[PDB]
Amino acid sequence: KTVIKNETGTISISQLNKNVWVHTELGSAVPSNGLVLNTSKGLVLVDSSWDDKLTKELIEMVEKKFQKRVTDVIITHAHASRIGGIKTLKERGIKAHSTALTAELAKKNGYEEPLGDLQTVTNLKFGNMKVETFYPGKGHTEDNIVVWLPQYNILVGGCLVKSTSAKDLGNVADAYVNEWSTSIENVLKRYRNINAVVPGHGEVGDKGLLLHTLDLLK
Ligand SMILES: [Zn+2]
Ligand SMILES: [Zn+2]
Repeated sequence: KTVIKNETGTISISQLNKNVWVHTELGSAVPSNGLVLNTSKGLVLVDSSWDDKLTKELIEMVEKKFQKRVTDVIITHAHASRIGGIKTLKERGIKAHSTALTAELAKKNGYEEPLGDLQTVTNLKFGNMKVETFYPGKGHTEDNIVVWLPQYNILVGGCLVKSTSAKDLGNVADAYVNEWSTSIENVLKRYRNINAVVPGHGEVGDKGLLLHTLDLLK
């Protein structure tokens, strides 16, 4: 349960295992989760943060702690909490992976564009760490993807998946509340044995988070 914070408390990292940490940052207090993957080829993040200021501080914190460079980031949809640090990634030579749809939504909303290199299912490998990206369909947004670590049976649900303490769906202005249930069932069908589920906001849980989200959709 190792947790490491910055001075202000606005950024922390919590270890899930030897090589996998959750990163959490507070936007102004509104927390957002992503992952830090400690691989033999460098650090890989799932999602950046709310803005360039937090993204820079997050990168500098993990580079110092883990003593390697952030080389890659997976952006799970085109909202500020996920893509807000894209300028920083691009100017530092950090590869920002996304689906084609996320990239064009980024451009549409005036953000710099991530790579658009992810397909519906993409299998990546960073050093010895295997990473699968999966587009399950529309939900929280039209473009939301989930990230699976097959060596750990860890799912990063992103904002597609609500934490136990969430009592509503959050901001639904860009959401597809009919499709969202089917998209969650697609995740449950694909990943039948889940060890941990990381929601976009709130505490890490298990498969029960996906069932909770279905309940919130009723
Ligand atoms: Zn969002
Ligand atoms: Zn969210």
